Amino acid sequence: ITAKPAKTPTSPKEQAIGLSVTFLSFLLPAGWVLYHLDNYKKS
Amino acid sequence: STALAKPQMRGLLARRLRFHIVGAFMVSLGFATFYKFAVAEKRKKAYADFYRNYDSMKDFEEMRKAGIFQSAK
Amino acid sequence: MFINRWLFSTNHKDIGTLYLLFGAWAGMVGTALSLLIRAELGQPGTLLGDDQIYNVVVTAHAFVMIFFMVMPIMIGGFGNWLVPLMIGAPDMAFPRMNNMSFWLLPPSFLLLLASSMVEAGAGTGWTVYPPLAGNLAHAGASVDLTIFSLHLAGVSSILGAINFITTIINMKPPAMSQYQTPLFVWSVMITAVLLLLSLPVLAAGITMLLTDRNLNTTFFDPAGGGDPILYQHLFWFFGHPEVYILILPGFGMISHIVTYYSGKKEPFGYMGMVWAMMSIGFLGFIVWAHHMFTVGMDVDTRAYFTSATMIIAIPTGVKVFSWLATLHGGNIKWSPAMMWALGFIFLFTVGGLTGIVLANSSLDIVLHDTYYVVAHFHYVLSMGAVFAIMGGFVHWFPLFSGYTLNDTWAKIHFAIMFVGVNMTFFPQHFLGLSGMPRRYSDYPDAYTMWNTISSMGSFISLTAVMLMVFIIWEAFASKREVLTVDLTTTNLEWLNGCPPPYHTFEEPTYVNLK
Amino acid sequence: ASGGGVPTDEEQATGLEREVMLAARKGQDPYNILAPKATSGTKEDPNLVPSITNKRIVGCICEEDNSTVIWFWLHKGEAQRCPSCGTHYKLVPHQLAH
Amino acid sequence: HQTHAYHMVNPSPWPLTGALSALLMTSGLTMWFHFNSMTLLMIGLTTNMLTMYQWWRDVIRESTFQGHHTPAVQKGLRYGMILFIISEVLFFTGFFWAFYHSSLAPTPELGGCWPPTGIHPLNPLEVPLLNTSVLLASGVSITWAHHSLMEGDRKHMLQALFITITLGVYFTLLQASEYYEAPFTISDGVYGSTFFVATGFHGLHVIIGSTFLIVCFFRQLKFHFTSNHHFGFEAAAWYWHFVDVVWLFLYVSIYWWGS
Amino acid sequence: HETDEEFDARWVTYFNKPDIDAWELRKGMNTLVGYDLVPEPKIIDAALRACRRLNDFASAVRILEVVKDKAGPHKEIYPYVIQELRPTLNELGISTPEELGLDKV
Amino acid sequence: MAYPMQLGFQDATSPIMEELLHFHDHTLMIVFLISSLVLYIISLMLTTKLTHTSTMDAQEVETIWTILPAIILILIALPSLRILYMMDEINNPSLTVKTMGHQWYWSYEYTDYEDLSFDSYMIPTSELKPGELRLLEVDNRVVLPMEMTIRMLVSSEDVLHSWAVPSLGLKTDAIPGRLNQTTLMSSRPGLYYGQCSEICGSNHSFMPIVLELVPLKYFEKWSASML
Amino acid sequence: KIKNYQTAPFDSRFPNQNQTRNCWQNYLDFHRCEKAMTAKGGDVSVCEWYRRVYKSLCPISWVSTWDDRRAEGTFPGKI
Amino acid sequence: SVVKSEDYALPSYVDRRDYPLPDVAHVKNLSASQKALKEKEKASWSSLSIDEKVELYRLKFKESFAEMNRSTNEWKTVVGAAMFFIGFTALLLIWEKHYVYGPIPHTFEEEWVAKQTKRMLDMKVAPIQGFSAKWDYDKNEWKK
Amino acid sequence: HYEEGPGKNIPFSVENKWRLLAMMTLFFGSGFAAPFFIVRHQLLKK
Amino acid sequence: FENRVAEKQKLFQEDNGLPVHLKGGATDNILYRVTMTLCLGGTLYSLYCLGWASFPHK
Amino acid sequence: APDFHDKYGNAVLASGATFCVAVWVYMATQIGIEWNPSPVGRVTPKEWR
Amino acid sequence: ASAAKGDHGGTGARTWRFLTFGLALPSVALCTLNSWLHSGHRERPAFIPYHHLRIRTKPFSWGDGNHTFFHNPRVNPLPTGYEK
Ligand SMILES: CCCCCCCCCCCCCCCCCC(=O)OCC(COC(=O)CCCCCCCCCCCCCCCCC)OC(=O)CCCCCCCCCCCCCCCCC
Ligand code: HEA
Ligand SMILES: CCCCC/C=C\C/C=C/C/C=C\C/C=C\CCCC(=O)O[C@H](COC(=O)CCCCCCCCCCCCCCCCC)COP(=O)(O)OCCN
Ligand SMILES: CCCCCC/C=C\CCCCCCCCCC(=O)O[C@H](COC(=O)CCCCCCCCCCCCCCC)COP(=O)(O)OC[C@@H](O)CO
Ligand SMILES: CCCCCCCCCCO[C@@H]1O[C@H](CO)[C@@H](O[C@H]2O[C@@H](CO)[C@@H](O)[C@H](O)[C@@H]2O)[C@H](O)[C@H]1O
Ligand code: CUA
Ligand SMILES: [O-][O-]
Ligand SMILES: [Cu+2]
Ligand SMILES: [Mg+2]
Ligand code: NA
Ligand code: NA
Ligand SMILES: [Zn+2]
Repeated sequence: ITAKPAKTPTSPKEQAIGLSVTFLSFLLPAGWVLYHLDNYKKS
Repeated sequence: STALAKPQMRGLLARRLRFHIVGAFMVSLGFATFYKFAVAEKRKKAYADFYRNYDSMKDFEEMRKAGIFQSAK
Repeated sequence: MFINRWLFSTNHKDIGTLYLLFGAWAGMVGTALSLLIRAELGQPGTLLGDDQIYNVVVTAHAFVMIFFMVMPIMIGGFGNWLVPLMIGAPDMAFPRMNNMSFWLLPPSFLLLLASSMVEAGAGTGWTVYPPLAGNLAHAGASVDLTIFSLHLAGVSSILGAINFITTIINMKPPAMSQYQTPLFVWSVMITAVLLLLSLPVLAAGITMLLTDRNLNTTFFDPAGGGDPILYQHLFWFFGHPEVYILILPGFGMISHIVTYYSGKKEPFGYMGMVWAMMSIGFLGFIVWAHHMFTVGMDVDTRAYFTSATMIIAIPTGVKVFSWLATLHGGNIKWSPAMMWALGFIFLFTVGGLTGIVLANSSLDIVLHDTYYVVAHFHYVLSMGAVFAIMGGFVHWFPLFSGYTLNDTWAKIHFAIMFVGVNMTFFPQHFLGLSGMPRRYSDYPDAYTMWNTISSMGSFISLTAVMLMVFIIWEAFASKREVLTVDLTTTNLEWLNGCPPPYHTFEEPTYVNLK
Repeated sequence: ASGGGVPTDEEQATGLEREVMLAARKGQDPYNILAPKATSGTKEDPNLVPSITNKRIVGCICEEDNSTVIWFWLHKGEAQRCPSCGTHYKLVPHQLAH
Repeated sequence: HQTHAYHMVNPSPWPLTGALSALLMTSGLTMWFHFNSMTLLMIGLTTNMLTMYQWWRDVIRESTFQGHHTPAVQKGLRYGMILFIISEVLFFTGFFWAFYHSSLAPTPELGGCWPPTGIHPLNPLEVPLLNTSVLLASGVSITWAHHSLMEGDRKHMLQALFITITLGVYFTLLQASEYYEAPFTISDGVYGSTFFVATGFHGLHVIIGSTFLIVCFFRQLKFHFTSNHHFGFEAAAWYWHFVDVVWLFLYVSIYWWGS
Repeated sequence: HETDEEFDARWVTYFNKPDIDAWELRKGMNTLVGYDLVPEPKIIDAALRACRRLNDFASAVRILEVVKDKAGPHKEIYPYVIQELRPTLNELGISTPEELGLDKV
Repeated sequence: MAYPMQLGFQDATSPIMEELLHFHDHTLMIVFLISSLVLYIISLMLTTKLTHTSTMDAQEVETIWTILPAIILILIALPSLRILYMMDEINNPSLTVKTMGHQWYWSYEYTDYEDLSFDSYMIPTSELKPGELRLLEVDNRVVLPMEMTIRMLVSSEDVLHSWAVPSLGLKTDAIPGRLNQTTLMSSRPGLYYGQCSEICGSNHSFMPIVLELVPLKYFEKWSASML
Repeated sequence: KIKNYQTAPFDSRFPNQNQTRNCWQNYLDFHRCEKAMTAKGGDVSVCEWYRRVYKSLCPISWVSTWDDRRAEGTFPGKI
Repeated sequence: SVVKSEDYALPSYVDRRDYPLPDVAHVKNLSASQKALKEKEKASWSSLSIDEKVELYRLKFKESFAEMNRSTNEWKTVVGAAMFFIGFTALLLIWEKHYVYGPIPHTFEEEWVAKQTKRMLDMKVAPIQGFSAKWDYDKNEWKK
Repeated sequence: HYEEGPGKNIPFSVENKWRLLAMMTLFFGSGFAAPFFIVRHQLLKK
Repeated sequence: FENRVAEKQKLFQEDNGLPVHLKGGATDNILYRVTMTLCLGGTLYSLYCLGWASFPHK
Repeated sequence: APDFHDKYGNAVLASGATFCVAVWVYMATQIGIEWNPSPVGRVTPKEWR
Repeated sequence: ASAAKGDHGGTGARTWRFLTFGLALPSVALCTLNSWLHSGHRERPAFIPYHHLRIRTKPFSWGDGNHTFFHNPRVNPLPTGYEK
């Protein structure tokens, strides 16, 4: 396939931000729950 | 210099297919022979040699003496 | 406008988009549940609680991945987008009923989340067998919410099936015979006939479970003359065809990807592929008791269900060989979608081969309700149905959106996922052969090493799933707009540009009879 | 044993249903219900492809019983050829609106 | 402007409202079964009927009044209705499978016999034979209605379609009376379970088919059908023959052979 | 099916047609390369001379590149084909891709 | 029992389990060979720059690819079905033993002559004696005479369970209202372990089976001491 | 009159994995034989074999529930 | 030169080694000297210089075969980035073992395992091939 | 009519890539988070 | 009865750009609003009933 | 002109490879994971009775 | 079969009307006669508390939880026998 160059390029730094934010969005809430499992169980 | 010889120019992909498929078939036979000697017959012979002079009572008495059983001290 | 457009749609592309978004969300839900499973099993002992919470998570993982992720993406998402383009049709036969198929799935998914929130959830297995699933051993609302969730998903799919069958039969150009429609179109029509014939039988069996639970019927209760094994027949009568429903649209997308990235104008042996998919659909209806080899069935019956299950290998093998013969002589393009399809061909074949081992009732005595079965069915679902989905998604993403993915990130994504799913499932064959049962929250110590590796693998697949989200964000964030696509002469769905206008084929294609 | 009181299509059909009914009585196919029959497809004798605009997609089944269909846009102007068999097609644009 | 014969449907709210009505009925039933309450259920049943009414109304607007049902669109409707009937046959098939499974291998709890110890079946020569004559007669009346419509005869169409509906109502009233008079109940083991569930869903289908016939009767009164275009009547007739054939299977399997 | 000699003859005839047009030239080369063979020198010779009749120098050089390509790893075939075409390349003034630096990546 | 890093089946304790081992070795070789041949042909198809993209004739090769798999299937099904019927054969048991599944433990009944019955519960991990196996030991084992044909009858008094002993090749579902039959013959004395193999609620993981196989004289004195 | 009974033999009427009807039929045979005997001025010891067979095959709780139901007047088999 | 989105229904250019003569020229608009070059191409190609011949090729085609078939270093990035995300995953596994997993059961303590191993040997666990078969009951040690 | 073209045939905006990132994060992040929270809701009952 | 189908065909074909479900007039709007209010109303009440059923009553 | 892979290919492969080996070897050996390997050739059996 | 009627010139309204009034309705009128004749109540059987009948695993969601939906006091005993 051929395509145009990006209309709104995403530089290496903008990609590192989108990648971090994306991973944190899956990791932090689940991490919070697994971390506090003991609190939940012997509560 | 010298002219170059006319090489084969036709059926090159078909030819390669034929040679390798027959290669695959001869490897498949070689593997089954390895398999039937390394796994299948090995198993058949480990079982048969185990039970050839197996003495089940003597096996029981060793287990009993080692204290494994509830019904037999 | 926005409500008119997205809540009241009668447009097959927009509805296809709704199903892709819904399935992508369900996929995150199924993935989390699959990580909770592997967290419990990742070391010896108890993490979450006893088998009840654990089996609530296993049941929900299976329902969400099957009913809310695979079926809506393959059939709702890809079927709706591509089927009418591929036959030059202006929309689906019933564009308004097509929208209700979509809109019944968030309610169905709400009822499933509700069942896991009330009481102690439905810890039943996705087969929901009584008596564990009846009103004494699963008292309260969770199981009834589950049976209702299934009734709505079953209605969504029955009406979809009717819509897809009618569209593919009735809305081709008048010159095009059924033997001039592409393979993906055939796979969706065969899938839809299977849904039509099998889901009403499920709906009858779960209804009977609903009435044994709430109206004092005893269809499955021996005290009233009923039989727990009758439920297993009615369920598997649906359950076997349902796994052919989960793979056949996969087979059709695979035929189109392999043909496309081989640079071929057509798949090898077209009528043989039509033959194979119809033979698989047919034999898929006469083999259901191979889920019941240990229930106490007569030996001749066992013998019959062994042999009829094994026959399915023949048509299924013609398809595997025909994919290989399509690659033969191709100008091979190593695109990320072609890697998903190559992975599919090899790893679907390994998992179809352990289905063949499991067809033998004698061996199945020892393999049944062990992880050997779990390994089988993840090779075909996580490395079969899911591989065709990812291959299909990256191939058609530029059609549906008008934007390119970054190919190097998509190759990276492939590689990670490929390592994680093999690490996860391969060692489960050994846990199976050595005797580890299904639906266990903990295992004798001996099973430790393969469970530890299995769970490390499931974390590697996690990383691939998170990366996939970033990769879709990067495409929409950069806005690289599609220009030219190759091989449009044999791939009609690209011929109206990327993305196609809201209305396509307002003027139908011209095809003469000759 | 029998009177009338039931309207006929001729009296009561309306909209596109009526347009199709009335065109069919004239031997016409403005809504593409029928499959066109091919000419010999030479440059002198091209397949004539009606359209209400300046391009239309053609599918060409090059040989009888081919499962593979060859698709391409046909544009107003000089006849074009199927990229697979070379058979000739020519667009004949316009109107439909009576 | 399109130059194909297919129908592009106006964007509509009824798919949403029907899907939400499905949510409201299922969560209503859960509330009724487990939390002693009917409210959500009667809200779902209300929006369900509203949805069906508006949606089929609009189908009538788009066909009779707007003319979008070309022959190609009708043909698609024909397939749709046939496939829908096929799905309903396979739904009943699961209840016949249940019935044969339990009656061909009666368990010890039943006395190991069929009918179970303590079950006194209805006599199949009394009301069930009457029911049979009724539905078969209504198969003959609806065929007369069809032929009269094709021949352009509004009066005899109305007459035969009315006799057909009257028989459908008769069957429903006879069945309601047999339910009340029956000495066994749904809670009387697998005999009452198979009996009331299979005949109960059949009777629900008699009620739906009789409603569909009444809809055809009012649209006939309003001259919507022509002598050649009347698919909703054809669909109601096919569905009515389906409801007839199911009955004949119930009568032979459960009332006669299972007695 | 037919002999190799009759296959070749049908292709030499196709390209030799005096008033072959640009479409036919392209359709003939694009079809030809789908086959499991590198085209005989006599066929390439006739395609090159159709390029000449069509005043299309660049397509002449592309036809030589596609001969190299169709050979795959059989590195002996292309220089043999060029050897055999030399008198035609000389008579027509057709420089090879290598003489034009178009083999450089 | 299973041992750490185990790849395959537990060693066979019964002639039937030994037949399954040989039949699995035969079927696994076929699985490896077909899987390997697929992978290899894929790599073949992908490793050449030679092309051939024109229409390819299919019927010739479709013959090969339908007949050779048919034959492979027959060569699996023949030993498969021999074993099936071998397992179904009449044998004349010397003893009948019942087991009833419960949430969450098994009971056993040996009522050929006296009414002997008892419950068998997992030993909790806090009470294992050193050397004992976690999740696998019971309080009261199912003592049986070795080298003899035993009929096991299996049912349940509550939900579904499944009674399994992998090294004997046994797994029979425990369904309430139903009495399922299997046969068991151990070639050796010793201890043989299994686990509940149908999902059955909160303690599904924790209701194991242990057979104790011993000489008939020991079995009979044990039986009498259990009255 | 044929003993050294060890366990219930193979019965060609019930050759399959499901043995429920074997237990059931032998329970009915024993109780039917006993009823014929108790009445007609004969001796239940002729019923012995059925009693051995059903004791061998039938779960304790089944016999016990079936016995309770004969006592109650609610046993659905014909004796 | 410039390809537009609104051109999708028009024959387009492609560089593909299996489609050597695409449906349109890569460059259709010609300058004055390019026009003169096309007129000169109608006479003997022996009178075209090497630069004129390259220019004619570059008007017709975008990339040569050697350019369109070139290999790339993309594999390095791919395999390196894959291994980076795999190694990232081990950080998740570290976190999990630190913050989520408690102690594993006492049956994995070294003295328990030695005793249990002895007991498995006493009961002859898998005596044919799998476990006890690897113990020498005569020399009281693991077989070599 | 409706907007046609890339970024316009979708129920979400791609006009600003950072708003998009936040919407996608909430969308996929809530799917993935839901079963952890339901586990926690189950544990906290009993 | 008289055949008044021709009047309904004129009403429903009027070029006023209304969708079919509102094209009969103000009464269609009323019926639409009642349906969609019950549906949306009932759906919020089902969510309330889920959240109530999600917690033990002691 | 050199692309991203010409410029950074080698360093991404080298650094990804080294990081991947380091962190998995650390995770596998240094944090108390119980792999439960075979006792065969490893464990000296001890009196249990 | 041919049943034993005749006809077949053609398939018309007049014929299906003939069949509705000359065969179908008279069959209904005759079965109506047959049924409404063997009507009248039969002697309810002695109540036996069979454990496979009058099943109650969960109360019914209406009335007092113990009455079936179309409960008929004359012929439907409760788990404890007939209503008084
Ligand atoms: C993930 C960690 C696994 C750890 C391995 C354990 C160590 C072995 C001890 C080293 C040996 C020590 C001695 C012990 C002998 C015991 C024999 C036995 O009792 O026998 C029973 C065993 C015997 O099995 C094995 O002997 C290991 C499996 C070998 C299969 C070949 C694949 C290579 C596997 C290794 C890497 C996994 C990658 C997945 C490969 C992809 C999926 C198959 O259990 C099975 O039946 C597993 C069932 C697998 C069925 C799937 C077939 C797939 C085949 C693929 C062919 C393509 C070629 C690969 C080409 C592959 C390239 C793509
Ligand atoms: C997409 C999903 C999918 C697919 C396609 C299949 C395909 C098959 N499955 Fe499976 N399977 C499941 C999903 C699927 N399966 C699931 C979810 C379960 C468990 C359900 C539960 O309990 O929850 C299951 C369980 C299941 C069981 C029950 C085991 C038990 O529970 O004890 C059995 C028994 O036969 C079976 C067999 C097969 C076979 C023969 C096929 C065949 O279709 C495979 C055919 C393919 C090939 C054979 C490979 C390609 C062929 C060749 C290259 C030709 C040459 C090959 C030979 C000569 C053999 N599977
Ligand atoms: C009058 C003649 C026709 C009968 C119709 C009358 C009312 C019921 C409606 C029909 C629905 C059909 C079957 C549903 C289940 C059971 C009803 C069976 C028919 C019936 O009405 O059975 C009655 C029991 O009703 C009961 O329990 C009543 C319980 C009512 C609640 C319905 C339960 C939920 C229904 C499940 C719906 C699922 C739908 C499937 C969706 C498919 C998706 C693909 C019989 O009464 P009885 O007192 O026991 O015995 C007579 C003693 N004199
Ligand atoms: C007690 C009740 C509780 C449950 C509620 C169910 C209640 C009853 C509803 C009964 C069904 C009513 C159907 C009315 C349909 C009217 C619309 C119609 O009939 O529309 C026709 C098209 O067919 C069409 O869509 C036909 C589409 C109709 C399909 C309907 C079939 C049954 C659906 C019921 C659902 C079954 C549920 C079963 C449970 C498993 C319009 O085309 P024509 O007739 O050619 O007219 C055009 C001419 O005028 C031109 O000259
Ligand atoms: C199955 C998928 C999950 C895979 C594992 C994910 C890896 C976890 C990502 C980080 O998660 C965070 O971890 C912190 C610890 O690192 C937790 O802080 C807790 O830790 C403390 C530090 O000990 C406190 O400072 C804080 O208050 C806090 O609650 C925090 O809540 C949690 O969001
Ligand atoms: Cu008992 Cu699982
Ligand atoms: O189901 O395989
Ligand atoms: Cu199956
Ligand atoms: Mg099982
Ligand atoms: Na655990
Ligand atoms: Na009609
Ligand atoms: Zn053509």
